[PDB]
Amino acid sequence: LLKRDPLNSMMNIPAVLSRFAGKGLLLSENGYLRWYVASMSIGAVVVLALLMVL
Amino acid sequence: STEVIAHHWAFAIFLIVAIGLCCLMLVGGWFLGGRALRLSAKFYLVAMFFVIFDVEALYLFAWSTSIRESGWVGFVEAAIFIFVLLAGLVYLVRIGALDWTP
Amino acid sequence: MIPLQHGLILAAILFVLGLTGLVIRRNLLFMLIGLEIMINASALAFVVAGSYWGQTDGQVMYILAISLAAAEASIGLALLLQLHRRRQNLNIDSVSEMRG
Amino acid sequence: MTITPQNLIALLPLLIVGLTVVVVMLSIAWRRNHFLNATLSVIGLNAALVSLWFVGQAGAMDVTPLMRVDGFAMLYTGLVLLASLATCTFAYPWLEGYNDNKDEFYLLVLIAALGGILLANANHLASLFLGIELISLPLFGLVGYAFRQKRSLEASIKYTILSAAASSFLLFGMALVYAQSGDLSFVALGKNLGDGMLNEPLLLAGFGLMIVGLGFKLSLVPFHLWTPDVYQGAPAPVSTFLATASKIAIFGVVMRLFLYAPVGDSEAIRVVLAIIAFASIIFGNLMALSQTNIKRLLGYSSISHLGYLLVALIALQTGEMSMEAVGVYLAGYLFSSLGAFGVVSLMSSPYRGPDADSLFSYRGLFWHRPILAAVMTVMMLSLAGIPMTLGFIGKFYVLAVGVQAHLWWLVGAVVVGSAIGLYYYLRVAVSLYLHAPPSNWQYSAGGIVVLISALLVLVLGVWPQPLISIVRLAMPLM
Amino acid sequence: MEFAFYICGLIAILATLRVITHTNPVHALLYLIISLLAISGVFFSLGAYFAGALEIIVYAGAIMVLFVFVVMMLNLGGSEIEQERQWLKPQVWIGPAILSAIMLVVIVYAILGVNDQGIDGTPISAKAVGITLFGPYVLAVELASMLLLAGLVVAFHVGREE
Ligand SMILES: CCCCCCCCCCCCCCCCCC(=O)OC[C@H](COP(=O)(O)OCCN)OC(=O)CCCCCCCCCCCCCCCCC
Ligand SMILES: CCCCCCCCCCCCCCCCCCCC
Repeated sequence: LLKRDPLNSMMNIPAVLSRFAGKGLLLSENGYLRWYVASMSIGAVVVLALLMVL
Repeated sequence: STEVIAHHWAFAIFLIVAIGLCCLMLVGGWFLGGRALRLSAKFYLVAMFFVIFDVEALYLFAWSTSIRESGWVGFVEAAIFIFVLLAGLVYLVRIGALDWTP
Repeated sequence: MIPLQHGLILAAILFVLGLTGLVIRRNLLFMLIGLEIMINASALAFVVAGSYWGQTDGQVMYILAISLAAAEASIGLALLLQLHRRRQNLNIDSVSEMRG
Repeated sequence: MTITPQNLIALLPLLIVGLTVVVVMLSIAWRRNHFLNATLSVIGLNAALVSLWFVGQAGAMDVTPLMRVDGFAMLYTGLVLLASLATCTFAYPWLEGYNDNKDEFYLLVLIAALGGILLANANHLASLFLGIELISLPLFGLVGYAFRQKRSLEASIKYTILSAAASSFLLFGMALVYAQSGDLSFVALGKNLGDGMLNEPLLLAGFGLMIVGLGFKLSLVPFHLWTPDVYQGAPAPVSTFLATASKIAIFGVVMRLFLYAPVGDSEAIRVVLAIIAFASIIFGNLMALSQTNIKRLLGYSSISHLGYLLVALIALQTGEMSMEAVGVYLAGYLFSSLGAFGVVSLMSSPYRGPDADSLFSYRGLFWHRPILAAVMTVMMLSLAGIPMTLGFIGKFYVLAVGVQAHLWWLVGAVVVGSAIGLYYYLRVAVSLYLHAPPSNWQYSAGGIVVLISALLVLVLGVWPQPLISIVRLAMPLM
Repeated sequence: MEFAFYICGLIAILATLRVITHTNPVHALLYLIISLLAISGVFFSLGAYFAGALEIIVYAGAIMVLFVFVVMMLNLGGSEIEQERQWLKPQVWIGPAILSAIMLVVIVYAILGVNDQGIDGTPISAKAVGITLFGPYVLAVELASMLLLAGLVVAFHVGREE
């Protein structure tokens, strides 16, 4: 049951999550200028909303 | 006061009468009477040179109305500004950007 | 006689309209037009703020802002001409060769 | 404020760089000579760098309502001038293969250095805005200097559009701040408020829009998406300048803004910058995992390292060694990025035509370019924060500063992002040492520059006391 | 005086809204020039006489001339612009309009919570702008000349023909 070293896999889990999160974040780099402008405006909305909330 | 508001009324009347005059001139013209290559980049270059040197000219417009108040210090600053402007102009002339003939 | 918040609201409206025009238009020319609207709205806001305080710094910031507007318009239109020369179109979705 | 001749002594590097711009432009107008104009540009930059000593003899004071000169200004002027000199040195072998005009590059590098010096000495919103634009527009030219290349034209268009939008955001935010404050000086942003009324909504919104523009310029999340595309598309010396000098000058003026402003210690602004720094660290390390292109990898690296710097900036109002930490980290990151982008620039020089590739191909570099491979692996170890390198000294400073101010989320972010960085930097280094299937003194000068950067990183990693001593010596006006 | 401000501001907003939604570039630029004239009238209603003068001289008389010149040189006779009308589809513009309306709501909420004593509209002449421009703000003048030189060199290098 243990011959595949389960604790080693449990400690390899953060690398799997890091690879999946990096692949998910790389979808924002689609290379479209209009999306970059849109993301800048979205971040402006988020920053201003956070400043008004706090 | 009354003189400034009188001049404002006169200027407003001037603008509206001139605009209405041209508009009704076209209205009467349209209303009366019976009825039956490759664009070179030099034009963009000279237009952009006009834009840039017009902004530098705006700075000199601001300076020119207050020369006495700024003194010789303002004269030195404006001389540096004008020298940079003339160096840019000499550069544009010498690299052939302002030469139209081949 | 004119509230400061009214002039600032006008400038915010024009900035938001310029940003919307910059986002929703695929044509590079209308994106440059929206950029000009945004920077002119910011310059208008500086003029409003300077006229409220009675200071001359607002028109100075206007002058610097329109110097930036002139130079950025010059650079953007040169880039637009180069794109139209070497690709014969101005759709900005096609300029996406670098990604990931 | 008027200008005395001692104020002109404090104005010295700006004057020398401006006179260099004029002289180089007049020399181009005389005759297009690549070697003479490059020599004039580097002579002017060296003259400004050595005139920093005469500025230091003058003392710390204010030359204008706009400019304030002190040790802080001298330090970041020196960093900008070093980055500009390195950019010219890398640009000459790359420009030797450029069949079109070559000297406008040096003219634009000089103007961008002038903008960096203005941002170093800035004490005013007008000077901040003008320095940012004076940096940005020569970068519009330089990013697309090889506009016949498709990727370079793409990167130029993207950077021009996005930086114009960011400048509009910054300008509108400054206008709202000036509407609230009534003075554009850094020390008077929030001075009229008091007794818990610091979180005024218009002031906070203006600072938010300024933060949008600055975080575009600093490649901070979520204004980060341009960085790998622009870094990849730009010419390699342009990538060197854009990674080093622009980020250093803009972060210096942001440090001055958050140090002098009475609203810089606002809790809301601190929390917003903490969120931005956390996301910047994590995202810039996560997106560089699967990067097979060295330019995009270094772009995400820039995102993460600017996030670490932002962590050092958040603890500015609470701690006291934050300015020292930022100076040490900025020197380390300057030398690391100079070495890495210089190796990329040297292996991509000369410019082999607009219709061919501009790729680096880092695999098996040691078996034909061993010294460049050694420099590049030292740079990758330095960017990973590994000890015996100056990047570790910077990371240690950032962690000490964060621990001192109890910024525990940022400390955990630095640890996690450092581990992810370890993965991809080590992958690049072993790819350098795997197996794969010049001849002029300016290429030799570029190699000497990257080698001296590598030696500086190693020596100041095993002995960082001279750097700490010269950074603590650069105190601004308290 | 306030009537001039409100009328010119309304004209500027309406002309800008017509700019960002029009398909013909020439009509869009004409509406943009109208909006710039309206904003200049706003400047003249606030006492910033020099700002309005430069708004017509430079922004409406130099920059829009350059945009018009580029539109002429493109020879837009229906060159993949007029035929699409893709931005009028609600799936394209509804999202960004919602985002920009949220941003406008946040900015206006910030603006409405400021102390307002009103704008007196006292005319700040170009003499005062020239005094403060070549006094305290003169390094800004010299480095703005350098900025314009940078734009000149960049646009010449990019926009040649060869
Ligand atoms: C006792 C638990 C509580 C205390 C914890 C204290 C923290 C320190 C001690 C634990 C550290 C655990 C980190 C485990 C990392 C494993 C990395 C690894 O195995 O990398 C190898 C692997 C490359 O091999 P391969 O899978 O073939 O590649 C695929 C494509 N290259 O690489 C990959 O596939 C991609 C590698 C991505 C980057 C490395 C992973 C980083 C993950 C976050 C690091 C920080 C974790 C903090 C603690 C989390 C909980 C343990
Ligand atoms: C620890 C900081 C960096 C120190 C220097 C890193 C290495 C620099 C280059 C030294 C020479 C390396 C030689 C590698 C030979 C590999 C042979 C492999 C054979 C299978």
